[PDB]
Amino acid sequence: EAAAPAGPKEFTEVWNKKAPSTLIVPEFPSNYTAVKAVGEGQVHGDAFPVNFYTPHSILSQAQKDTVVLPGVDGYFGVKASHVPTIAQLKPGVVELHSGAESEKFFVSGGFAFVHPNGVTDICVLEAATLDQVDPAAVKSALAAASAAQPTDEFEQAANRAAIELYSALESAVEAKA
Amino acid sequence: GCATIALAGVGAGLGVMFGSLINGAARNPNIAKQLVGYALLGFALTESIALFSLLVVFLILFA
Amino acid sequence: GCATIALAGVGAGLGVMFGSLINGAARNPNIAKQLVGYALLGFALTESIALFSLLVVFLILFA
Amino acid sequence: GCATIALAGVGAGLGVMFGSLINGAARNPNIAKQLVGYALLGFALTESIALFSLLVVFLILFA
Amino acid sequence: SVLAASKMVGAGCATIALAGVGAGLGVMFGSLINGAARNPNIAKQLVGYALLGFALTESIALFSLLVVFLILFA
Amino acid sequence: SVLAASKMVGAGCATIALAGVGAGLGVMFGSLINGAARNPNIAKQLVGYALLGFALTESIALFSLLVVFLILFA
Amino acid sequence: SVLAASKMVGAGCATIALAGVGAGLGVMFGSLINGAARNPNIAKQLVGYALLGFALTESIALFSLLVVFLILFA
Amino acid sequence: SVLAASKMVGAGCATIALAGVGAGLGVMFGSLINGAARNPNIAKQLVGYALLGFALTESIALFSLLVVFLILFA
Amino acid sequence: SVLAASKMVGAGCATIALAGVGAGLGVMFGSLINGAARNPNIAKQLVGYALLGFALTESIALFSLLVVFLILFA
Amino acid sequence: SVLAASKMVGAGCATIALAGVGAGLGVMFGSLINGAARNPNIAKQLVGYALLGFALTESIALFSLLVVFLILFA
Amino acid sequence: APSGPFYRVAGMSYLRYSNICADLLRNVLKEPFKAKAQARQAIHFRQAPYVDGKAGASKVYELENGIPKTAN
Amino acid sequence: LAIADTYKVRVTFGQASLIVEELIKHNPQSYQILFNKFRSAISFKPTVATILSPDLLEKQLEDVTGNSLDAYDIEASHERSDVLRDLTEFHLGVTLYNAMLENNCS
Repeated sequence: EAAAPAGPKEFTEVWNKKAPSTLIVPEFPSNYTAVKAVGEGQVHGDAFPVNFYTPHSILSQAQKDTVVLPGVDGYFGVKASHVPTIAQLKPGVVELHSGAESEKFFVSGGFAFVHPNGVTDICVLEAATLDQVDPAAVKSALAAASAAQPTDEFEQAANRAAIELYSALESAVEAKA
Repeated sequence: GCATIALAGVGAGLGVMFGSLINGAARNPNIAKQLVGYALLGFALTESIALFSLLVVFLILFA
Repeated sequence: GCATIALAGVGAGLGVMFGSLINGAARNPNIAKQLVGYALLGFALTESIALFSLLVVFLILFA
Repeated sequence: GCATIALAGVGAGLGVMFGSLINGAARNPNIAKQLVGYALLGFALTESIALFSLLVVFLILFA
Repeated sequence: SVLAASKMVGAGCATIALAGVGAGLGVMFGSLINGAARNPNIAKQLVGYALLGFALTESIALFSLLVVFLILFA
Repeated sequence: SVLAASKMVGAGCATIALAGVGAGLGVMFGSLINGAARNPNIAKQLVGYALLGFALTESIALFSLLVVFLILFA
Repeated sequence: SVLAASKMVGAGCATIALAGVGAGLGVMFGSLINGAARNPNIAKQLVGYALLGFALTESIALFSLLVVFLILFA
Repeated sequence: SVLAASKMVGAGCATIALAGVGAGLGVMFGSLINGAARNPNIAKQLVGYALLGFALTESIALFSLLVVFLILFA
Repeated sequence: SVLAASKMVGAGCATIALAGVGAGLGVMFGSLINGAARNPNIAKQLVGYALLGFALTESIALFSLLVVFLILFA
Repeated sequence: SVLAASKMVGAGCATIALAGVGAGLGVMFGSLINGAARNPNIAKQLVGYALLGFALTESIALFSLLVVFLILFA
Repeated sequence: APSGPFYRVAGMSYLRYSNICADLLRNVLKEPFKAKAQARQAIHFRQAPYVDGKAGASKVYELENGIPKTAN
Repeated sequence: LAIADTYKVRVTFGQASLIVEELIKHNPQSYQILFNKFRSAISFKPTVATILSPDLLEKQLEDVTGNSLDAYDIEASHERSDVLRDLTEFHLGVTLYNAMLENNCS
């Protein structure tokens, strides 16, 4: 079941025998990272790296010793030697703990992994903080959203996503710390 | 005294049913108004068996 | 003696309900009052079986 | 002797509730200070059923 | 001699309330294993939570024990 | 004397309390397996937490088997 | 004549702890399948821990069998 | 002749232990299906663990029949 | 006629062991439904394990029926 | 006429195995609802397995209904 | 016939679904940040099927409000 | 398929996800991304990023004497084959957005 032992190690020796000699081998995205899952370490006690990403910015890359992830089965917290997991997140609040401090970011979905070396790397789409979100427009949008139930199952899925996102955003902004 | 031990099963059933309603409201708080509307129907259809046991415990003492 | 055995299922059902209240409260802690508002609804609705099993004992002993 | 059997069911309910607390505190430990407060509420609220079994084992002995 | 015979027959049926208590300790400690398996960095506080549940539900087992001790000799 | 006959009946019926205790130790030692399946690097610590649960859930088996001897040999 | 018949009728119903022991061993050996189905390459260590759980949960069954041989022969 | 008569109801109350072992094998052979539904390619070793968990809790049912056949005609 | 009456009440107390196979079979056939709802493309192997588990846990219901037919007509 | 009353008492005790079959069919027809809420496109096959599971556990319901009439009228 | 989550049985991919969720997070943002949120939301591209290698028409996307929630 | 007029206003993840789902209308077992990795203002060494199909090739390539993806605890709603189906779409969209943004500044 491993008939093609692929990797960045093998591609050069298969590529050099077909491309002309003036061409160097094309690089790989793994050569722009140093932290993997197989490379152990990255704990050294309690503080472990959280890599909280989004497509247009990086809101965190430092080490925080506790991060809770609003997973689709429920809000769950991540510790240093946490279970290696791939977790799908429902739209909720991500909070980053490194001590007494908590930065509260409401994310709009996206997966969040825990790798077996002990780095978590949250992968969300739109990471708006809970300061710049108003409690006015969300009820004005869900009140129109909670009425229209059309015959489009595609719009049924869109309405269901809108309903869960607006309800979780209201419940996450009204109960702030 | 022996006929009314059947209330334990409907008690332990309704405990799991309202536990399921708690975890279902913890899934999504939007559809809770249909979760309760299904849950009280299931509670009534289990109290059917509870009152079926009570019917025979009243039949065995007074008839 | 044989009549009050049915509180075993009532105690186990309430333990399942109030363990589910913990696992639901830890699944969304911002809703940790509405879930208790559902847990007390299920508790007050399952004590009908508890008063059943507490007055059937007094139906046979002193009536 | 046959009256005190309901203690097994309330003990199983206590154990599943105090196990679901460990599950809920392993989900997110920061709200365990509220989960333990809800578990002592559930514990004292099913000890109502436990003592309602523990007084009927006393009421038929000396009364 | 039924006066002290029925104490023994009632005590043998009275001590069976330890069964659901032992089942509760078993499910609580199995959940303790799963809880220390999800995130082991709290597994001192989670085992403290397990003892916190354990003593409060062994309280009901010693309540059954004083019931079965109470009808045996008093 | 049917006092000893009821002692034998009560010492029989006393040992059904190990049913739930066996079910509890079984579900705890089963939860061991998928717990250590979740993270194999905390394997020995989970077996240690299982033994700490075992040596406190066998206390109910101790409580039952000293009560069956208080029935039989007292 | 009621005494050696009472030994029989007591030590009959003394063995139904094996129901809960079998239920615990069944849920343990089913959680063994679920844990070896989660991560299949740990299937030799966890089956050894399941054998440890079996050999420490059979202490309860042989504790019941010690009483059912203690009633019937002592 | 209640001596050979109460052994019948003793064996009848003895074979109650043939319930929980069936419940344990039910949850075990259901967990085998739910584990073989995750990864179908490990199902040979999972059934090999299922039969080993069967024969190690089938011994509970054979012990229940052993005490039953010990009390019926011995 | 305590023999021919104790045989009937022992048969009545002996057929309560079909509860545990009646719940183990139910949860096994429900786990088969859930495992076929996970992935339908192995709905042939899972029923092949389900009828095997039906047979091997029915074996305990036949233990109960055989001890019933032994304490009824022997 | 103690056998004619003992048949009624045992026939009461014979049918408490119907509770386990009721709980098994409840947990089967509940996980059928969970499976039809997992993927609704296969709501016509899982009921097709639910009917054979219903037949194979109503088998054990009628196993108990056999012996309650074998002790009543045979 | 598609068996999975609620968007997949409705035929919706994860990218369009999570982009719908991100768009509706942007739709409830504050107007100092909601105006620049439309800058990172505006979609201007086009595509073209190629039936032979040069032959084919085109399809344009000039949506400035976000990802199409309607059926594709 | 040919996509044009891609850097008109700017590059958005909606646009990149749209091109990704256009590549997902066709059903391969692999993907190859050819773009110029922006290393410096003087050097552009190109990269080939690769995206695998979930049940077709991805868990098959995670297989050494068994599997290495079973260490990850799947925590989604549905099972692993339907969370890898979404993860490969998210991965193709992310690496395509990064591809056409690296190539734009290159």
